[PDB]
Amino acid sequence: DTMKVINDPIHGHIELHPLLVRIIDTPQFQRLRYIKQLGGGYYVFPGASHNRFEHSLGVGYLAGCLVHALGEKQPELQISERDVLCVQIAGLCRNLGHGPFSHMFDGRFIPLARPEVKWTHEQGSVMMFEHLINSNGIKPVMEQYGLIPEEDICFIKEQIVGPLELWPYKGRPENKSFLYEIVSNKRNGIDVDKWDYFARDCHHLGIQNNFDYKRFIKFARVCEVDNELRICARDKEVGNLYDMFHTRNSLHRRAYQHKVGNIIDTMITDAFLKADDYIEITGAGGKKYRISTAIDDMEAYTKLTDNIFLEILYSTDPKLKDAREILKQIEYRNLFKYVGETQPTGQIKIKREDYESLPKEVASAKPKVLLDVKLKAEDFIVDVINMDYGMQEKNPIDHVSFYCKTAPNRAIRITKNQVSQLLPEKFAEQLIRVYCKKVDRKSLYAARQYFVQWCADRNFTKPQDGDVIAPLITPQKKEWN
Amino acid sequence: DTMKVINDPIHGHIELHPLLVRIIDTPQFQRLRYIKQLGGGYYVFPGASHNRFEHSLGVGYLAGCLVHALGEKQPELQISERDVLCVQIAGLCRNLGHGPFSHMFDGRFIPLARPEVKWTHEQGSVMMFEHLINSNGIKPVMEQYGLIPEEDICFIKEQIVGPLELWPYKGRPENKSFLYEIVSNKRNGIDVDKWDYFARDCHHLGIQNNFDYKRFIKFARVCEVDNELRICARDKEVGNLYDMFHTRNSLHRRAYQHKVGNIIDTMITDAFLKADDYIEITGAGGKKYRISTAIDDMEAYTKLTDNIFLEILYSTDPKLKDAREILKQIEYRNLFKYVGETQPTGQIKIKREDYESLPKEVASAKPKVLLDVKLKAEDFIVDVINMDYGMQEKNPIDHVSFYCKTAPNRAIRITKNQVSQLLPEKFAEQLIRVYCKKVDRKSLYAARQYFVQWCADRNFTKPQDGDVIAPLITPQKKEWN
Amino acid sequence: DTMKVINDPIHGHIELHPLLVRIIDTPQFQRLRYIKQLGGGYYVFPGASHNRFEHSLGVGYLAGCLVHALGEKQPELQISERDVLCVQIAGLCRNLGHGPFSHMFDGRFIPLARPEVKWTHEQGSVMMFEHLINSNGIKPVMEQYGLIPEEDICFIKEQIVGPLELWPYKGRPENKSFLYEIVSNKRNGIDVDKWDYFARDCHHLGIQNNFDYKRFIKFARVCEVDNELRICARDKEVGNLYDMFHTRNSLHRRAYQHKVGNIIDTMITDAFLKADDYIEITGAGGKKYRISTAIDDMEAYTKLTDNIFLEILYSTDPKLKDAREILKQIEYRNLFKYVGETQPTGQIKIKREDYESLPKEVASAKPKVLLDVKLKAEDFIVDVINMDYGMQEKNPIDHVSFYCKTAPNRAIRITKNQVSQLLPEKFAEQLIRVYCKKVDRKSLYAARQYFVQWCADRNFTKPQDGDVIAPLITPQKKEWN
Amino acid sequence: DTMKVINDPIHGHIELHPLLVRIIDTPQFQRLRYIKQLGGGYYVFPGASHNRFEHSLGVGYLAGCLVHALGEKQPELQISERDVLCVQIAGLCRNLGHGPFSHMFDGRFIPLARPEVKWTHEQGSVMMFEHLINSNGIKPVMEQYGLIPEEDICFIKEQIVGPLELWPYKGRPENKSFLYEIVSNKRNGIDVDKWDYFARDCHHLGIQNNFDYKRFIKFARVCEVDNELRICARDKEVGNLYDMFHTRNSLHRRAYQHKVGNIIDTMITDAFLKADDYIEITGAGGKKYRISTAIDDMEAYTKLTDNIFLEILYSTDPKLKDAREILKQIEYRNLFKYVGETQPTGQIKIKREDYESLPKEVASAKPKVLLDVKLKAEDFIVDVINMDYGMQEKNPIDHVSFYCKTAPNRAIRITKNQVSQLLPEKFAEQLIRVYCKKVDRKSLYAARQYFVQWCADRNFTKPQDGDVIAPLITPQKKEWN
Ligand SMILES: Nc1ncnc2c1ncn2[C@H]1C[C@H](O)[C@@H](COP(=O)(O)OP(=O)(O)OP(=O)(O)O)O1
Ligand SMILES: Nc1ncnc2c1ncn2[C@H]1C[C@H](O)[C@@H](COP(=O)(O)OP(=O)(O)OP(=O)(O)O)O1
Ligand SMILES: Nc1ncnc2c1ncn2[C@H]1C[C@H](O)[C@@H](COP(=O)(O)OP(=O)(O)OP(=O)(O)O)O1
Ligand SMILES: Nc1ncnc2c1ncn2[C@H]1C[C@H](O)[C@@H](COP(=O)(O)OP(=O)(O)OP(=O)(O)O)O1
Ligand SMILES: [Mg+2]
Ligand SMILES: [Mg+2]
Ligand SMILES: [Mg+2]
Ligand SMILES: [Mg+2]
Repeated sequence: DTMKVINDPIHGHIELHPLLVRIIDTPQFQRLRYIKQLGGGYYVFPGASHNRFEHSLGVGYLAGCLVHALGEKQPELQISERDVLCVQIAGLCRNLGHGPFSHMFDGRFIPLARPEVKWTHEQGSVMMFEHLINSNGIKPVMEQYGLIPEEDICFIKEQIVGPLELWPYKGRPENKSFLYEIVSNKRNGIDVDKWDYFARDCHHLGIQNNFDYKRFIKFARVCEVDNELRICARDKEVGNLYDMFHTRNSLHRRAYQHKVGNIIDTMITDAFLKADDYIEITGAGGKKYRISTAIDDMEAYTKLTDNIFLEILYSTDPKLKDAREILKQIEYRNLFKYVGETQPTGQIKIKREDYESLPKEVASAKPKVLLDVKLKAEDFIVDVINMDYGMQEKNPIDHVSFYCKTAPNRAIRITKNQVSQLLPEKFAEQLIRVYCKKVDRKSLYAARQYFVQWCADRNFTKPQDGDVIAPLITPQKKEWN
Repeated sequence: DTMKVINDPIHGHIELHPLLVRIIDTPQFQRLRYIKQLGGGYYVFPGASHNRFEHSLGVGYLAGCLVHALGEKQPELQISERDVLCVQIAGLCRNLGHGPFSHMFDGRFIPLARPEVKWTHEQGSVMMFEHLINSNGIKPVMEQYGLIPEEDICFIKEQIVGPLELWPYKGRPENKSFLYEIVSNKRNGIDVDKWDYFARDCHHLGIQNNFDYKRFIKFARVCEVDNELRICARDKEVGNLYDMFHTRNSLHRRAYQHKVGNIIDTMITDAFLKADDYIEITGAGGKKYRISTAIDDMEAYTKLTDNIFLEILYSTDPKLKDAREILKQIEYRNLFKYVGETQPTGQIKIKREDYESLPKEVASAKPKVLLDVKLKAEDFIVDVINMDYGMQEKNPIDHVSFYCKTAPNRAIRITKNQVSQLLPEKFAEQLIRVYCKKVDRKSLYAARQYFVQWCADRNFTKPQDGDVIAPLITPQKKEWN
Repeated sequence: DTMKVINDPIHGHIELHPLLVRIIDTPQFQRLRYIKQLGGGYYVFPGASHNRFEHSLGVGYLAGCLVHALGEKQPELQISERDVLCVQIAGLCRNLGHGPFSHMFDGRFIPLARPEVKWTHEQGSVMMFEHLINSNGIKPVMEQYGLIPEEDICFIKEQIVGPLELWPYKGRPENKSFLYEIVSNKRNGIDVDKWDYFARDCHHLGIQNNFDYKRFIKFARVCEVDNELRICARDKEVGNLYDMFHTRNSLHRRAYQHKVGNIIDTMITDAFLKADDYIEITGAGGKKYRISTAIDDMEAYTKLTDNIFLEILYSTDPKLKDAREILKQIEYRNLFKYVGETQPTGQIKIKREDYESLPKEVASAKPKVLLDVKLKAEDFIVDVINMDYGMQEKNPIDHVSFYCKTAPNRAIRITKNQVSQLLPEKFAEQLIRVYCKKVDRKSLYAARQYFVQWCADRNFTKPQDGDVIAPLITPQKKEWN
Repeated sequence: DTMKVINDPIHGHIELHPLLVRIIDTPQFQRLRYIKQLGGGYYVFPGASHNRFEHSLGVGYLAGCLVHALGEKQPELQISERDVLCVQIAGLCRNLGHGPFSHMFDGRFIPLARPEVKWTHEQGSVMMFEHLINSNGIKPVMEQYGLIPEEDICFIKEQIVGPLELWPYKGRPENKSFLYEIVSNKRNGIDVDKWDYFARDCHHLGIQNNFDYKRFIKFARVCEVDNELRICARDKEVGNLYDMFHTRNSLHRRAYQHKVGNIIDTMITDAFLKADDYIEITGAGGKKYRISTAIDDMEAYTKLTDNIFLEILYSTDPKLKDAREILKQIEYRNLFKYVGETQPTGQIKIKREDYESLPKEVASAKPKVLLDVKLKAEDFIVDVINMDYGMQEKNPIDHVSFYCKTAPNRAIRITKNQVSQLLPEKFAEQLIRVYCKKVDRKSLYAARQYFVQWCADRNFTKPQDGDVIAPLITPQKKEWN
C-alpha cells in the first residue's frame, strides 16, 4: 500500500504511513472521535467541539516532524525510519487512555467512585494500546514495515508512560536517549502534546496563542549532557520557553479552569456517580461492567465514551431519575451559583485529605449579620485548583539544556537571573472557588457572608468583590486595608 | 434580567439578549449540540467536528448585524428593536428541525424511509419551534420584552419556512418586506446562513473562503422595487456576488459532496434503514416511535440525535446485527469502493424517480472484455448529485436589485453580459458517481468495465481516468477522441 | 559560514543557504526593498505596503520547496543539491528587473517614453543578475559551494527568460526539463511566483486567498509526456487548478486593476514623463542617465527606485514644477475622475495600435443633451485592460499534464467538458475604462454623456449605471432595451 | 460629500467621516506613508514594511469604537457626535510628529545631534496638527459638521500631549473625564494605540498576539471615581490586563529590541549624524534647514521622511562620503558585531549620563589571556535598554479601577496578591548589550575577553554563553560556580 494524505486545519496536509493508517482504522482508536478534548468547556466555549482523535493525529505528526528535523540536521545520530515510525506511533497513541470528558473522568470521577485504586490516563493508554495491538492483528504489519515488535512495542509503551520498572529504559539504548523527551517529556514537560493542544485549543476557543513551536524545532539540536544524548535548545530561545509556560498558565485561567465550566464538570460527575450502580456495560465474553469498573477491562472501556452522558439523558428507567434531573438541570442552565475565589497564604497548602471537610468549615462561620436563611455544609461546593509549571514547586527551565552559536555542541545550563528580573518568584499556587447549590437571592446573600467570613477566619486573600458582597464583614480583617 | 457575552471563534464576542438566552437554554435548542454540521464529513475532514448549535448562534448574530446596519443607515424605514429580536430569533431557530447528521437525514434517509411524505428540515424547524415555545412558557417572556406573541411568532415561522397561505405574508406588511430577505432568502438565495457556514465550515475543514460578508453589509441598502422595499446591493459589487455562488459551488465539490464522505453518509443511512424497525424512541406520554416516525412527534424528535449512531454501535441485541456490522465496517474503514464519476451530455437530466432503477442499468451492461466476475444490480451504488447556483437553471444575479453611487435610492438590474464574459453560461449540472459493494481486486476491475461501457452506451462524458482503468473500452466511443 | 534563519509572516521560518545570503546582501538585490509590489495599489489598499524584496524571498523558498519535494518523492529523477541551489537562486532573482512601482514602470511608463524598444522586467532581471554576479565576486563563491558558473548562470538566466536562442535549452538536458517549469512557467503559467503573490498580496490587501499551494505540492509528480519529463498534477485536482486561475482573475478584478489605483498609476506615469528630461542618474563610469534610459545601464538602474517619486515631490527646481504639481494633486486627492466602464461585443477586439485614437473618438461623440461646456480629446483618458487566463485566448489547463491513482507515471490530458459545464467558455476579454481630467460637476456630467453616447455608437455593452448617469441617452439603444 | 469605506487587513472595512477624509488628504498626514513603523526592524523582520499611516487609521478607528461603545451602554453620559469626532481625530493625529524611522529619530538621533532641546514626538504631533489645520483650511470644514473649533482643537491637542499647563484640562469638563483615557492614557498606559500596534505589528512581524481588545471593550464601563467619571474594567478581567502588559514586554524582547535591529538603528543614526550639516531641507519662505533643525519648522519637517536615507545612499558628493559609506556596509551587511548581553543586580542602576563612560570601561579591562590586538574605547558600542511595564518602577494595575457584576457603578481597587503569586515582583529592569566595531576574528575574540572580564569586574550576570566564548576567564568568579 501507499501513504494517505489527510487535511488538518491546524497543521495542513499531513502524510500518514500505511502502518499508522492501520493503527488508526480500529475501534480502539476511533473511540477517540467520541471524547471531547476540553470536556465541559464546550458548555462555555461553543467553539470547543473538538475531540481527542484529531489532537492525536496532530501529536503524531509533530512527533514525526521533530524527530525528522533532528535526524536531518545531525546524521551522526543514526536515526532510522524505524525510530521515526515508533515515535510517531507513541505520539498517535498517548491519548488512547482518556475516558468520557477527558480530564473530568480521571481527575474528578474515578477518585470519587473508586477511591482505593490509583488510575491515570497514561496507564489507560498503555493498556488500551496493548489491547489495540492484539485484537486487530497489528504485529505482523509491524514486522512487514521493519519493526521488531518485542523491542519496539516496549519502546512505545515506555515513551507513553515512562519506565515500566543507571539506565532504566529497555526499548532504546542511551545514545538514543533523545527519543524519550519528545512524546511525553518527564524531565521538564516540554513535548509535542503541549504544542498541539496550544494550537488546537486556541484555534477552537477563540483565543490566540503566542508560542511558535516551528521556531523551537528549527533551533533544536542534539547535545551531549552528563554522558547521554539530550535535546538542546538554542540559548537565545530561553525567553520563549518561559513564555511557553506562561501561555500554558494563561490557557488554564481563562479556559481550562473557568468557574462555570468546572462547575459543569462537577455536575456531570455527580450525575455519573448517581448513575454508577444502574448502568451496565458489556465487557469480556459477555461479562458485565459498570462505568467505574470499565477501567479494568479494555473491551468495556472501548465502549465507554461521552455517549454515556446522553444515555442517562434519554433514559426512562426510574433508577436513573436522580442523575437525569441533574443532567436536565444543565440543559435548563440551572447550575450551582458561583460565590467567590480566594488563595491561601504563607506556607499553607490545601492538601487533598481535607477537601472533604471544607464545606463544613464554610458552613460553620462566625458572620454576625441578619441571618434570614441558614446554609448547611451540603449547600456549599469547594473547588481547590493547583496551578503550576508542570513540576510542582520547581522551575522546568532549570531542567532544559542549551547550546550557543559559537559552540553548537557544548550543552550549557541557564538560570533565571541570567534571563530577566520580571519573571515569577513562585511556580506553584492554589486557587479556591466556592459555590452555593441554593440559587435564591437570600441564599446567595447568606452564602457570600459565610464565604467572606470564612476567608477572614482562615487568613486567606480578600475576595476581589469583597467590599461588595460583604460590606459589613470586610473591615474585620486589618491587613485587607 | 441582563445580557450574556459569548466567545465564538468566527465572530468573536457576541452579545445575547435575555430573551434569546431564554430560548437557547431549552432542550429543544441544546439538542443541536449533538448534531454535527457536516455529518459524515468528520470522517474525511477531521477538523469538521462542529455542530449545529454554534452555527445557529452565528446565524442569529449575523441576521441582527444586517438588520441593525440597515436600521442605522436609513432611519426612514423605522425598524424597531422588536423587528430586530424577531429576526434574531428566526436566525437562531431555522436549524432546529435537523435530524441526525444534518443533510443525511432529510436528504437520504427520510426519502428512502418515507417516500410518500414531503419533508424538509425547514418545516421540522417550524414544528420544533412551536414545541419549544409551548413546552417552556416563552410567550410571557416575549410579551415581557415588548413582542406580540401572535403577530411575531407568525413572522418568525414565515421567516423560516416562507408563506403559509399580492402580498402572501401575514407577519409583516409590504413596507417591511426586506425583513423577509435576511434569514432565508427564497428570492435569490443570498442570506446570512450561507455567510455563517462559509466562514465556520472553512474555519474547521482547513480550506479557506474568499467571500467577505462584512463588506456586503457595509454596501447594503433598502430601495423600492415593484412597490416593495427590498435589500439592494451596490452595483460595483455584482462581481463579488457571482464569486459568492462560485464559492458555494467550490465548497460542495471539495467537501460537502466528497466521494468518500458521501459513501459514508450512504452507509450510515443504510444502517439506519436496517435498524428502523428495532429501535424505539420515547415520545408523548410514553408512546414509542421509530427513527422514521420521530419526525411526527417533537418531544421524541428532540431525543433523535447523532447518539443514535452509537446506540446501534453499542447494541448487543442480535436483531440489530445486520445494522450494527455496517457501522463496524465504517470503524474498520472497509467502505464501498469508488469506481468513478461521469456526466450526462446535451440536455438530458436525471429525475429522482430514476434513482431507484439506475444500478440495474449499470449491471444490465454488456462490456466486450475478458472479465472474471458477473455482478448483479444489488452490488452497485449510484449517487446522483445536483450542482447549481441555488435556483436550478436560473441565474440568481438576475434576481438581485442594485443601486448606483449617484442615485442610492434608485434600484436597477444588471445582466450577465454587463459584468464579464468569463462567467458561466449554465447554472446547473449533474454529476453521477458509481461505487461497488464488492471490494476485491477482481470485482473492482469488472465494476470499472461495466461503469465505463455504461458511460459510453448512454453517451455520457468520458471518466477522467478512462484510458488507464479501462484501456480496452474507451476507443469504442469515437466522441472521446 | 553557516545558514541563516529568516522569519516571514507568510511562510514562517525559512532557512537560507550561505550562497543565497551572499546573493541577497548586494545593492542590486537590496534595491528591491524600495520598490512596492503593487505600486499605486498602496494608495487604495493601505495594507499593501509590502515591497519586492520579501516577495522574492518567498518565491525562492517556494521554488526550493517544490524542487525538494519532487526530489524526495522520486529519487529516480536524480535531483542534486546543485539543482536545488540553482532553482532557489533563479527564484530569488526573477524580480530583480522591476522598475519603480513595479508594473507601472514596465506596463505604462516605458511604452510611452521609449515606444521603439521592446522591454520586459524579465530581461531586466537577467541583465541585473549579470551585473550582480560580476560586480560582487559571486562566481568564486558559486564555485566553493559546488556550482559550475558556466553552466549554472546560464541555467538560471534561462530559468528566468527562457532560451536565449529540438531541445532549445543549454543549461540543463531534457531529463531535467521539469526544472524549467518551477520558477517561471512559459508553458502554462503555473509557477511558484503566483503562489507567493496570492498569499502575500492577499495577506496584505485584506482579501482572503482560496488557493492551497501546499496541497498542490503534496500531489505533484514528474511524469513522462511526449518524450519529455514534465511536472504533473493528480487527476482529482483539475478543479483546484481552474479555481486557481479564477482566483488570479478575482485578484485582478478587485485589486490589481482597481480603477482608482490604475488612475494613480497613470498620474504617476505622467509625472515621470514630465520629469524625464530634468532628472539625471549617474551610471557606469560617471555617465549620466535619465529615468527612461536607466534601463540600458545597470549601475544607473540599481539606483532607479520608488524614491524618485519623493525626489520629484521634494524638488525646488522650477524645471520640475509640472511634475511636482501633479504629485501634489495626488497628495490632495484631486484625481482624474472615473466616468465608467464598458466592454466590446460580438467579435470586436481592440488592437494596441488604436489606443491613442480613442479619446478622440470619445470627444467626437454627439450626445443629444444640453451641455454648458464642451470637452476636447485632451480631457479624456481611455484605459484598455486585457483580462485573460495567462495565454490569451487559450485555456492554460489544456497545457497541464495529469496522472491517475492507478498509474502514477502515465500522463493523461483532461478536457473542459470532463470537469464541469459551469466553467468559462472564454478565457480572454477586454475592459474599457474612461476617465476625465476635468474634475468639476458639470464637466463630469458632460463626460458621462459623451462616454455613454460613444458606447452606444461603438456597439459596446451598456455601463452598469447607464440609466442613472445618462438617462437621456440609454433609451436610444435597441439592444439595451 | 459622503462616507468613505476603507479596507484594512487588521480591522476590516472601516468607515471614515467626510471631515476625517479631509484631514487625511493633506501632505502633513500623507507624509506618514513614508515613515516605517518599526524602522530598522524592517532590516531584520522582512515582513515589517508597514508605515505609520495605516497605524494611524487603525488608532482612529479604535478610538471611535471605544467611545461609541461606552456611549451606547450608558446613555446617561451624554456623548455627542462631536465628542466621537474629536476622539477619532485625536486618534488619527497622535502619530503626526514621528520622524524618519519613527523612534530611532526621537530616541537616538535628536539627543545626539541636538542634546540641548527637549523634543518628543508628542509635542511634534501637536505642532504638526496645528500646521495641518492652518495650512489646509480645516476649521470651516469642522464647522460644517458641527464642531466648535476653539474648544475642540484644544481638546484634541490635550488628548495627544496631555495638559497645556484641580482639573487641569480646558478642552472638556469634569463629567467627560473618561474621554481623556481613550487615545493616550497618562494614568496607566492602557489606550487604543497599544491595541492597534499589537495586532498590526504582530500581523506583519510573523508573531501572534494573545491580547483581545474587543473583549476589553465589551467589558468597559464608566464608573465614578474621586469626583471623576473614569473608565472601569470588570474585576475578573484583571488577569487579562496583566497579560496585556506581559505581551507588550514580550513584543519588545522579540522584535522592538532585537540585538541586530538596534545596531542597524545605531548605524543609520550614525550616518545621519555625519550627514546633518551637508543636507539642506527647504522650509518656510525658502529658508534652509538641516535634518536636526527641521523640527523647528513644520513645512520643512513635512518633507522629512525615510527618503533621506536614500538621499544619502544615492549621493555622489564627497562631503557625504563618511555618511554614504556606512549606509553601504548595511547593504553589504557588514554590521558592528554583537559580543554580548548582561544585567546588574541589587540597587545598581545605569544612569542616563554614564552611558558615555561605558565604552571607556569595557576597554579599560585587563583580561589575562593571549590577546592578539588591543582595542580602544572607539572600537566598542554599549547600548543600555530600559524594559518596564510603562510606569518605571510601579505597577500600572494599581492604577486601574474595576467593577463587580453585582454593582456595576462603584469602582474598586485590586492588589497584586489578590490576583496571583506568579507575577513579577519588580516591574522595571535594565539590559546591557555590547557590540564591536571591528568585525575580524581576532578583534572579535579579544572583544569577548574584554566584555566578559568587564562583566565579572562589575558583578553583573554571567553572559549566557560565558563558559563557551571565554573559557579561561569565567572560572574566577565563584558566584558562577
Ligand atoms: N479540494 C481539496 N482541498 C483541500 N483539501 C481537500 C480537498 N479535497 C479533499 N481534501 C482533504 C480531505 C482529506 O482530509 C484530505 C485528503 O482528501 P483526498 O485527496 O480526496 O483523499 P482520498 O482518499 O479521498 O482520494 P484518493 O484515495 O483517490 O487518493 O484532504
Ligand atoms: N479570558 C477570556 N478570554 C476570551 N474569552 C473568554 C475569557 N474568559 C471567558 N471567555 C469566554 C467564554 C464564554 O464563551 C464567554 C463568556 O465569558 P465569561 O465572561 O467568563 O462569562 P461568565 O458568565 O462566566 O461571567 P459572569 O457571569 O460573571 O459575568 O467568553
Ligand atoms: N523570539 C522570536 N520569535 C519569533 N521570531 C523571531 C524571534 N526573534 C527573532 N525573530 C525573527 C527575526 C528574524 O527574521 C528571524 C531570526 O532572527 P534571529 O534568530 O534573532 O537571528 P540572529 O542573526 O539575530 O541571531 P544569531 O546570529 O545569533 O543566530 O526570526
Ligand atoms: N472587491 C473588494 N473586496 C475587498 N476589498 C475591496 C474590494 N474592492 C475594493 N476594496 C477595498 C479598497 C479600498 O480600500 C476599500 C474601498 O474601495 P472601493 O469600495 O472600491 O472605493 P471606491 O473608490 O470604488 O468608491 P466609489 O464608490 O466612490 O467609487 O476596499
Ligand atoms: Mg485515500
Ligand atoms: Mg455568567
Ligand atoms: Mg545572525
Ligand atoms: Mg470612491
